[PDB]
Amino acid sequence: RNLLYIVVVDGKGNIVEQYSLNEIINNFNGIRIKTDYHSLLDKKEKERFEARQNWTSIENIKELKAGYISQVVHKICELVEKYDAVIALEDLNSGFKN
Amino acid sequence: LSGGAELFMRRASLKKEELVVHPANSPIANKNPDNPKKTTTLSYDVYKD
Amino acid sequence: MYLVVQALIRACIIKEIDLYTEQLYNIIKSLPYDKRPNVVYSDQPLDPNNLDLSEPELWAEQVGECMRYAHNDQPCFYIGSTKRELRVNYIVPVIGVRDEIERVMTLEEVRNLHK
Amino acid sequence: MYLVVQALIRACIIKEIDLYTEQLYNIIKSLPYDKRPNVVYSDQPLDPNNLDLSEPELWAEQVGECMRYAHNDQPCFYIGSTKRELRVNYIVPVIGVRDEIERVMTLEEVRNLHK
Amino acid sequence: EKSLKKNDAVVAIMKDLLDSVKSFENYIKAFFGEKETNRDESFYGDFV
RNA sequence: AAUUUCUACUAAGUGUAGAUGGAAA
Ligand SMILES: [Mg+2]
Repeated sequence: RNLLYIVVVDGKGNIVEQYSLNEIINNFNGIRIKTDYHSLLDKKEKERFEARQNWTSIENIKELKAGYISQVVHKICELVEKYDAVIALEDLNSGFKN
Repeated sequence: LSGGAELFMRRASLKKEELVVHPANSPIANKNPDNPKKTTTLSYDVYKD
Repeated sequence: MYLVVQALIRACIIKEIDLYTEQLYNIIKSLPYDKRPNVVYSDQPLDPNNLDLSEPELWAEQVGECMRYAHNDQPCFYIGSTKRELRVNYIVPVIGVRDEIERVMTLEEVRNLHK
Repeated sequence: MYLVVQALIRACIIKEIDLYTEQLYNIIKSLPYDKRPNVVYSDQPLDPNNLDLSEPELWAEQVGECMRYAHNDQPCFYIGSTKRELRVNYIVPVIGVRDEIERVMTLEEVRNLHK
Repeated sequence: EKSLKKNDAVVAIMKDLLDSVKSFENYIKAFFGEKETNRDESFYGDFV
């Protein structure tokens, strides 16, 4: 139910900060406008569901996702600078995603 | 500046009989619901592609 | 003889469908994208009176941004999300879900669709 | 005989003029009231191609708020200020000052009139 | 009848066809055992 | 729906937010 969820812990095991990344919040000119990216993906998927050939409605989604992991790179290279931390990534060579 | 730049050209791939455009002053709609302002009216043209 | 009339009434139909589209695309141009109605695209004019819905070569998707051509002012549409590039010229609303179309939606219901 | 065709092409003309009006009233509906163009009102359809401008029974005023009827959706107009109640149905822009009309203004110039 | 890109019946059918064919090719590909000892070369011959 | 290009846009009006290593095969 979240494309990518972020928690950042202390040296001792406290949840310093937790939130979801279904809502990349663009921060322009002081006034912030949040732009969802899960509702968008759900709409595009329901669009694929009734498109009768989905060779071009299956490329659009493979591009939107790869256009959503280029606006989370910033919300991560923001945390890293803000906390001087390390990052923890699942190693895909040994995973069984459901 | 690691030298050795180049200069490319690419022709116009769209035929000028195909262009599509929101005309001037036509109140367009906005796709992202969180944005409160639900329309927009530019005073010129928005040539798609 | 009789093949200059029935080769002219097929211009009255075109000149009526252009008016119908002009009258629709000016109310699809207002609805917020998450309410626009399920349409039956096609690149040849569609008489929205009969339309012989039992036809097998017409789907029913949701209609995206209704733009307008450049050289003339023909109101071209866009089916589903835009980047599919499914630029279709004539449409007609239907209460039909994806393929099992039920009926054609009258105009005033498409206008009354905003709410 | 020959009086069912030339009693039908006079429906192709009506069905084209309705489209022309529908295509105009959607661009008079945007201009700010102090720029709308000088029009030639009349309550019978006007072919904006020929219009025989040397006709003596057509003036050229400025066009006020372009409303839209209630039962059908015919685009009725309003000449000059509103409270004159000069509800006219078909119009056609002209570069003509009050009476000495010069020519008919093409559509794209009426659209390009906003500036 | 139309532009193939916009057209669907000449693409939806193409997909229904190529998808089934390629699924069969993907399913039968397993029957190799990748470089072994004796096998039924009478089978593997025509197979390959 | 404007882009070196991609994505989401309209972001206060010829654009806003991120990202981007191209040429060859
Ligand atoms: Mg885009």
